[PDB]
Amino acid sequence: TVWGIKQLQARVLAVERYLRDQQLLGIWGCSGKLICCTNVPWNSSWSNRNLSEIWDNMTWLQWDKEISNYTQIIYGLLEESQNQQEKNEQDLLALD
Amino acid sequence: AVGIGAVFLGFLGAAGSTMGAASMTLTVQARNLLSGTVWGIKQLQARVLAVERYLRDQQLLGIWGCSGKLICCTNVPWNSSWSNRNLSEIWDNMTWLQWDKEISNYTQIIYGLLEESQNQQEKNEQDLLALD
Amino acid sequence: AENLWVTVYYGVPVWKDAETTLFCASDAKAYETEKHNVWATHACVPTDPNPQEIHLENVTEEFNMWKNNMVEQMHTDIISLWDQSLKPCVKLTPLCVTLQCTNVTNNITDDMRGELKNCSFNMTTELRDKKQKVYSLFYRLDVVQINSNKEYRLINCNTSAITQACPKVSFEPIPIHYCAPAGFAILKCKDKKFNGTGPCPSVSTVQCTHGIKPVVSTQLLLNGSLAEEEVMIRSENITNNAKNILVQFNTPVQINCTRPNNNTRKSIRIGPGQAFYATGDIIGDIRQAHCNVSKATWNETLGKVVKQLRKHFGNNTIIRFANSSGGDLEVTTHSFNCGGEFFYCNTSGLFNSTWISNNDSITLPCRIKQIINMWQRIGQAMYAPPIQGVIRCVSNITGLILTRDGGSTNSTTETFRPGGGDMRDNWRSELYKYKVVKIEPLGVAPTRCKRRVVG
Amino acid sequence: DIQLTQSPSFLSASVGDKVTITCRASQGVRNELAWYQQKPGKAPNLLIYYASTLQSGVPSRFSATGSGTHFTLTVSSLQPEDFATYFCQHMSSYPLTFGGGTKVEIKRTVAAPSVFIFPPSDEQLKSGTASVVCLLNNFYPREAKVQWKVDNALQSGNSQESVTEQDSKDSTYSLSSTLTLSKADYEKHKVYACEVTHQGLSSPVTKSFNRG
Amino acid sequence: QEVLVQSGAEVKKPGASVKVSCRAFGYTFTGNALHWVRQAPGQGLEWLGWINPHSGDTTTSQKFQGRVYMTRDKSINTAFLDVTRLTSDDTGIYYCARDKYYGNEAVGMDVWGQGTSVTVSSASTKGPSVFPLAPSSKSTSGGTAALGCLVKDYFPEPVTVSWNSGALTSGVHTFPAVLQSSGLYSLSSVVTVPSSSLGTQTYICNVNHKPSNTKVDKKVEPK
Ligand SMILES: *[C@@H]1O[C@H](CO)[C@@H](O[C@@H]2O[C@H](CO)[C@@H](O[C@@H]3O[C@H](CO[C@H]4O[C@H](CO[C@H]5O[C@H](CO)[C@@H](O)[C@H](O)[C@@H]5O)[C@@H](O)[C@H](O[C@H]5O[C@H](CO)[C@@H](O)[C@H](O)[C@@H]5O)[C@@H]4O)[C@@H](O)[C@H](O[C@H]4O[C@H](CO)[C@@H](O)[C@H](O)[C@@H]4O)[C@@H]3O)[C@H](O)[C@H]2NC(C)=O)[C@H](O)[C@H]1NC(C)=O
Ligand SMILES: *[C@@H]1O[C@H](CO)[C@@H](O[C@@H]2O[C@H](CO)[C@@H](O[C@@H]3O[C@H](CO[C@H]4O[C@H](CO)[C@@H](O)[C@H](O)[C@@H]4O)[C@@H](O)[C@H](O[C@H]4O[C@H](CO)[C@@H](O)[C@H](O)[C@@H]4O)[C@@H]3O)[C@H](O)[C@H]2NC(C)=O)[C@H](O)[C@H]1NC(C)=O
Ligand SMILES: *[C@@H]1O[C@H](CO)[C@@H](O[C@@H]2O[C@H](CO)[C@@H](O[C@@H]3O[C@H](CO)[C@@H](O)[C@H](O[C@H]4O[C@H](CO)[C@@](*)(O)[C@H](O)[C@@H]4O)[C@@H]3O)[C@H](O)[C@H]2NC(C)=O)[C@H](O)[C@H]1NC(C)=O
Ligand SMILES: *[C@@H]1O[C@H](CO)[C@@H](O[C@@H]2O[C@H](CO)[C@@H](O[C@@H]3O[C@H](CO)[C@@H](O)[C@H](O)[C@@H]3O)[C@H](O)[C@H]2NC(C)=O)[C@H](O)[C@H]1NC(C)=O
Ligand SMILES: *[C@@H]1O[C@H](CO)[C@@H](O[C@@H]2O[C@H](CO)[C@@H](O[C@@H]3O[C@H](CO)[C@@H](O)[C@H](O)[C@@H]3O)[C@H](O)[C@H]2NC(C)=O)[C@H](O)[C@H]1NC(C)=O
Ligand SMILES: *[C@@H]1O[C@H](CO)[C@@H](O[C@@H]2O[C@H](CO)[C@@H](O)[C@H](O)[C@H]2NC(C)=O)[C@H](O)[C@H]1NC(C)=O
Ligand SMILES: *[C@@H]1O[C@H](CO)[C@@H](O[C@@H]2O[C@H](CO)[C@@H](O)[C@H](O)[C@H]2NC(C)=O)[C@H](O)[C@H]1NC(C)=O
Ligand SMILES: *[C@@H]1O[C@H](CO)[C@@H](O[C@@H]2O[C@H](CO)[C@@H](O)[C@H](O)[C@H]2NC(C)=O)[C@H](O)[C@H]1NC(C)=O
Ligand SMILES: *[C@@H]1O[C@H](CO)[C@@H](O[C@@H]2O[C@H](CO)[C@@H](O)[C@H](O)[C@H]2NC(C)=O)[C@H](O)[C@H]1NC(C)=O
Ligand SMILES: *[C@@H]1O[C@H](CO)[C@@H](O[C@@H]2O[C@H](CO)[C@@H](O)[C@H](O)[C@H]2NC(C)=O)[C@H](O)[C@H]1NC(C)=O
Ligand SMILES: *[C@@H]1O[C@H](CO)[C@@H](O[C@@H]2O[C@H](CO)[C@@H](O)[C@H](O)[C@H]2NC(C)=O)[C@H](O)[C@H]1NC(C)=O
Ligand SMILES: *[C@@H]1O[C@H](CO)[C@@H](O)[C@H](O)[C@H]1NC(C)=O
Ligand SMILES: *[C@@H]1O[C@H](CO)[C@@H](O)[C@H](O)[C@H]1NC(C)=O
Ligand SMILES: *[C@@H]1O[C@H](CO)[C@@H](O)[C@H](O)[C@H]1NC(C)=O
Ligand SMILES: *[C@@H]1O[C@H](CO)[C@@H](O)[C@H](O)[C@H]1NC(C)=O
Ligand SMILES: *[C@@H]1O[C@H](CO)[C@@H](O)[C@H](O)[C@H]1NC(C)=O
Ligand SMILES: *[C@@H]1O[C@H](CO)[C@@H](O)[C@H](O)[C@H]1NC(C)=O
Ligand SMILES: *[C@@H]1O[C@H](CO)[C@@H](O)[C@H](O)[C@H]1NC(C)=O
Ligand SMILES: *[C@@H]1O[C@H](CO)[C@@H](O)[C@H](O)[C@H]1NC(C)=O
Ligand SMILES: *[C@@H]1O[C@H](CO)[C@@H](O)[C@H](O)[C@H]1NC(C)=O
Ligand SMILES: *[C@@H]1O[C@H](CO)[C@@H](O)[C@H](O)[C@H]1NC(C)=O
Repeated sequence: TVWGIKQLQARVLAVERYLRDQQLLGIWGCSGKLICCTNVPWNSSWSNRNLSEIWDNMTWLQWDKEISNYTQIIYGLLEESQNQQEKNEQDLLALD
Repeated sequence: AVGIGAVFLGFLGAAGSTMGAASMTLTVQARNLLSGTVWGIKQLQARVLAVERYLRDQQLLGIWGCSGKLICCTNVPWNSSWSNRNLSEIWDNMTWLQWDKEISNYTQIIYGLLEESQNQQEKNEQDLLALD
Repeated sequence: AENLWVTVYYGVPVWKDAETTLFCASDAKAYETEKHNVWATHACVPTDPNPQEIHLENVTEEFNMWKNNMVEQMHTDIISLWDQSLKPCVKLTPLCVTLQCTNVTNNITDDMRGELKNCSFNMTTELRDKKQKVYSLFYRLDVVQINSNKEYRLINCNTSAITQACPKVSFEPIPIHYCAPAGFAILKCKDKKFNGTGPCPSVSTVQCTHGIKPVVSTQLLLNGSLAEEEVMIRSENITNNAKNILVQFNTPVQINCTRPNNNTRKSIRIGPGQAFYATGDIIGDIRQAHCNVSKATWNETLGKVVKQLRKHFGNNTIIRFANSSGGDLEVTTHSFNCGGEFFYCNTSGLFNSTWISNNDSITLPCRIKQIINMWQRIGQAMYAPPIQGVIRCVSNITGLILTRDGGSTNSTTETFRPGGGDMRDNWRSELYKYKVVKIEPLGVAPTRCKRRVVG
Repeated sequence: DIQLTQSPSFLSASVGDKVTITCRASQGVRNELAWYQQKPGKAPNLLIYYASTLQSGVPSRFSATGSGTHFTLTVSSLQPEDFATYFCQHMSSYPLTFGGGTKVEIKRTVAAPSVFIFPPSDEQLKSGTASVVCLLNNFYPREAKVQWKVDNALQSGNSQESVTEQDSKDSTYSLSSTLTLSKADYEKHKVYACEVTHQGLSSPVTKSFNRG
Repeated sequence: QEVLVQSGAEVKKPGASVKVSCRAFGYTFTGNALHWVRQAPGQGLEWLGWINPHSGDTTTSQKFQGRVYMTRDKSINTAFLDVTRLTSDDTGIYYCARDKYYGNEAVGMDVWGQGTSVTVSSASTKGPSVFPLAPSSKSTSGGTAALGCLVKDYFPEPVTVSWNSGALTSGVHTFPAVLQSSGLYSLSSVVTVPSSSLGTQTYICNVNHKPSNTKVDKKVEPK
């Protein structure tokens, strides 16, 4: 019966959107949600702002509008340069 | 010789490469595993099984002593009956496709020694060690 | 140390042959053709602008074009497409009235054997009372007499129901890319010489196949992908004279087909709501449809095939070509669609030759049928609505479907005839280089690594 | 840079011969060395890498040896398609360099050239230049000398030569020598002669004409 | 299947820049380092540099540093070579060549493009002047006579030469073009024929030059 199938396709994309973020959150050096750190230097070309000028003078909506141009670049430096080189380093360090 | 750095082979790139060489491309096959009226319902049922196949592997990857993806170690001795090959004879002389064809017979046995003997006995050991 | 320990790897290139549910893809301009959903492209996924082909170096995978399930999936898809496309269309149930027909207006001879008939009959109007004395123009293959004037009937009224194709949709074959869901992949064979069965040296993987137009035809494979270098000969069993022989061409054969009849579309109203599109009078001369093939191109193409046929039937052997044995009209003639009409051409002028070990056009008689029952389907009969004006089309002859006789006398000469029937063979000519695999990213391997003790 | 020296520069051999060509490096390059085949008008094809490993699809009659500063490539039995130029290349440090090439040509019986001289056309003379052409047809071996004489005065600097590649069928060469003069200088002399020296000739051959 | 296809021949004047392209088919473009190698006419092979198509990192031979530039566009599987501040010494055929790149180091160049001819000259396009090389009246009785066409002062290469529109091929030698001191090319095309055929069989050389779009048919007869 239709109209009941309208919400099914919505409830399928909701979990696809969740695991999409969870897969990205897992392949990075995080998995554990909420907050996590990384060993990637912040390139100055990505809107050179200050520490006290971002967390005490900017909203997340206003911030995402500026970094939207470099969001896709940063994502690449997190999955490849890190947990593929960091975990492989751990395989060499855990055998001894 | 001279070199200009690492290169990239793509999805299933190192399929014909040795297991040791193909272990560097683990984060590539993991990336494209999830990827983000009738005839429109045909793709829905496909996109449902895709995530069922993902959580199936993720549940197995979680109940074992791993959860953290890509690579992980275990405390299970490799039984010699499972095709006694050497360390330098597997990672530097065998592809993952050729390897899975031989170990396919013992894949289901190994899975049982990972979920039961380990994280059920290892985590229970941790409950006894964390109370003191 | 030296005693090994198992280690779990996630994301390993490990796949096994399997079957899954493939989805579609058909560009973004194909959706711009609109015209109230032509063919299929309505909720089909737009094709990836930059498709990727990862060449799997050192990888050798065995393909099987005759046991490939992508064909069995595509055939059932086009059939359901046909039924779904005729569901909201006008049903011609009250068209089985007695037809008092006569010859079309022309001037003899007695060998014209009519073909076109001028039929008059009663018809239901919008109202459920007063009748309607209207006339139409049907082909000889669509009607059949039954025993004052000479009395006919529709050829399907004694077989199954009948539905009229809506004039909004079109039968234009548009490129459709077949893609595999997440966790699955489609392998592509990249060798220039490959008979569809066996291990493939240069294998690459893709997510979506190339644009494959669903062209429904018999005997002559039209608008397909041309083969590389020398022409290819593919068959499930060469020794078996019961298995069809799919041929693939290197150079396309220019074929020209026309419908020399300026038809007129009479839109009689069988209300309320429904409306039937009859055939009015014909503007001009009474001519029959025909297809032209350049004798020069066809001579070279046939000589390239028989030289490849001798690689399987002896180096010094005589190969003779003969036309079809008999049966249904869809098997003995070159059935195809052009401009909405369904042509049925005589291929007795194409398969009339005899080749030993060592400037104009070939016209072929083409008939036209409107009421069809394709795919061996009984219960669903389609009335193709008439098309106004002369229809012209130029296509590419890219392959054949041949069958071999059993009369033998095997080591002497061999005779090949055009075949078909099963349209599943038509998909195999494009899906011969593709197969579905399952990804099993879980692979265990031993190494000198042990975990901790939470020290 | 590192210099690679190949020897010989031109090797003559018959179909069926076993031949070895040499590549020497000015510094040690370990085993990091490749061999290529190149034919006129075509890109090179890789034969050997790691100094001794055969590239996929290369015929087994090719082999190679060496390490350090001394490398060789051997063909166990030459076939007609193997007569070509061969290059060695090192990759041990920047910049990558190639050897000067070794051209392998087919031996055949000695054949003397047929010699023809062509005066300039009147059409060319109208435009202010005169070209005199001396043709040497179908000779072997390649070594030949062409000298131009104008009124018994030896010419230098006003001629250019072109030589064909060894003919694929008969294994001969052909050569053109072209003398270019202004119209004024051309008409200021009478006797134009080209003298050809080749070991297949019992005696040097002179072909000449008198202007007019 | 594994091939590199390069852009067509180019002519530029001294001091200008030329951009040549190379597109990879039949393999993963980003999986192998790519070399550029040039060959001056009649000379050997000279390495310019190489690029990693994955990262875009480059190393240039120091002779060309700051003059030759290597780039790539991954989406179209294509590499580009920019050669700037051109002089006549840069004339030659330019190849792209894939390295096997085992161990992520140079091993050998296993697939080569077809090459792109680049000519640097101040000459500007001109069709050849075609003059007869007339058969000697002293040609050997019952013997062999030689005749031909001088194809002089054209730019750039190439010309095509046929005899009798392709009906005469045996015994034809079309010499490699030579670059004259003037900066224009020249060659001769000769053919040997029976002396009995002089005057009885017509001989016409057909000389086509596409850059100037010229076609010449010159009848060559005894003077
Ligand atoms: C597709 O498949 C193909 C084929 O399966 C595959 O090609 C192989 O790729 C691998 C890389 O993954 C290549 O492996 C490298 O080989 C290097 C070669 O170096 C040594 O080679 C000399 C020859 O060794 C031969 O020896 C015998 C005869 O005796 C022969 O039978 C062998 O099988 C072997 O090929 C070797 O002699 C030489 O040694 C020098 O030093 C010694 C002293 O030690 C001296 O005596 C010698 O005279 C010489 O001066 C040379 O060292 C090898 O160097 C290289 O190893 C480096 O990397 C590893 C890490 O991987 C380091 O640990 C190591 O220390 C080195 O630094 C590496 O082993 C292999 O050659 C290819 N070809 C094959 C197998 O035929 C493709 O990669 C596949 N592609 C894909 C996409 O899957
Ligand atoms: C298939 O068969 C059907 C029959 O069912 C044919 O249809 C008939 O075609 C004929 C043509 O031959 C039609 O006959 C013509 O009818 C015209 C209608 O008259 C109108 O005008 C008058 C005033 O003049 C009005 O009073 C009247 O109400 C109409 O509005 C006539 O005008 C025609 O006359 C012409 O031809 C005759 C021929 O002798 C000349 O003498 C006249 O001078 C004049 O030029 C003509 O009589 C007939 O009406 C059609 N019937 C139907 C039901 O449509 C199809 O043509 C046929 N088709 C094929 C392909 O075979
Ligand atoms: C309307 O249709 C009728 C058909 O009945 C048609 O009349 C027919 O014409 C043909 C010729 O056009 C006649 O056939 C002839 O038969 C005799 C033998 O009895 C032959 O000798 C004739 O040959 C001559 O005509 C040929 C025509 O192509 C020439 O090519 C040839 O060289 C000869 O000169 C010819 O075959 C037939 O007998 C008549 N039929 C009747 C019943 O009269 C009529 O022409 C058509 N008219 C229109 C306007 O369409
Ligand atoms: C029937 O076969 C003919 C060839 O005999 C097909 O014509 C060819 O169609 C292709 C594309 O379908 C053309 O390729 C194009 O090349 C240009 C060159 O610049 C390029 O810009 C385009 O992107 C495209 O690749 C090809 O030129 C054309 N042949 C000729 C001679 O022009 C025809 O499409 C076939 N008809 C079918 C399959 O219905
Ligand atoms: C099927 O139809 C196509 C076109 O509908 C035919 O191709 C056409 O062939 C003719 C030659 O008979 C071409 O005509 C002329 O060619 C000359 C060059 O010699 C030129 O000077 C004219 O201007 C004109 O082009 C015509 O262009 C060409 N049409 C197309 C679209 O290419 C084909 O021959 C037909 N096949 C058969 C078997 O009849
Ligand atoms: C269309 O229907 C009419 C009826 O209105 C038919 O006319 C009758 O035909 C029968 C024989 O078929 C005669 O006996 C009657 O006298 C006719 N007139 C009436 C009933 O009023 C007409 O023949 C039908 N036309 C067809 C079937 O083509
Ligand atoms: C429906 O009608 C068609 C046409 O009249 C029938 O087809 C005939 O089948 C018989 C079989 O014995 C053949 O001999 C005839 O030649 C066929 N006719 C044509 C025109 O092809 C068909 O059999 C009928 N179906 C029934 C009565 O169920
Ligand atoms: C398709 O081609 C393959 C070759 O790759 C054929 O396999 C060979 O078949 C011949 C006989 O036809 C055998 O002698 C060989 O031993 C086969 N080789 C292998 C590797 O199996 C295959 O038979 C061809 N298929 C058809 C239907 O002709
Ligand atoms: C297809 O073409 C053939 C040959 O052109 C046709 O065979 C002809 O049949 C008629 C009788 O119907 C004979 O009078 C002719 O002599 C036959 N021609 C030849 C060359 O023998 C055939 O009828 C056509 N139609 C079909 C459906 O096959
Ligand atoms: C196949 O083609 C041949 C011609 O190559 C046709 O032969 C005809 O034979 C009849 C008598 O048997 C002659 O009257 C004709 O003149 C022949 N044709 C020609 C063009 O000369 C043969 O009929 C053809 N077969 C079919 C089935 O059409
Ligand atoms: C087929 O016949 C129709 C008319 O029955 C033709 O349509 C006419 O086309 C011309 C110009 O092409 C227009 O000026 C007329 O107004 C049209 N008539 C009608 C009634 O709309 C049509 O052109 C014919 N087809 C061909 C190919 O000639
Ligand atoms: C930082 O951004 C610039 C672009 O402005 C880029 O060239 C540079 O490579 C970036 N830094 C790193 C480490 O990639
Ligand atoms: C950034 O903030 C720090 C405060 O920790 C301050 O010392 C520094 O001067 C600031 N820089 C600029 C450019 O405002
Ligand atoms: C992002 O890029 C667009 C064009 O690519 C540019 O117009 C815009 O200014 C950029 N965003 C910021 C914050 O500079
Ligand atoms: C190893 O495999 C053998 C079967 O060959 C089995 O009997 C044995 O129990 C296995 N080892 C362990 C520790 O279970
Ligand atoms: C296994 O490999 C090791 C190398 O670490 C070697 O010492 C040992 O001899 C090998 N054993 C066999 C049976 O090849
Ligand atoms: C796996 O088991 C089957 C039968 O159970 C046997 O035929 C096969 O040889 C086994 N695999 C290996 C690699 O021995
Ligand atoms: C129709 O034409 C055919 C042609 O042979 C003829 O046999 C038949 O008698 C004609 N019938 C009528 C009613 O015109
Ligand atoms: C093919 O057919 C022959 C005889 O018709 C039969 O013997 C054979 O088993 C079939 N299958 C093959 C050759 O794979
Ligand atoms: C083409 O067929 C004709 C007869 O239709 C024949 O004379 C000719 O030899 C054929 N062409 C070739 C190349 O054999
Ligand atoms: C048939 O003979 C031809 C030479 O006429 C040869 O090239 C071909 O390989 C042979 N095919 C076989 C023996 O199957």
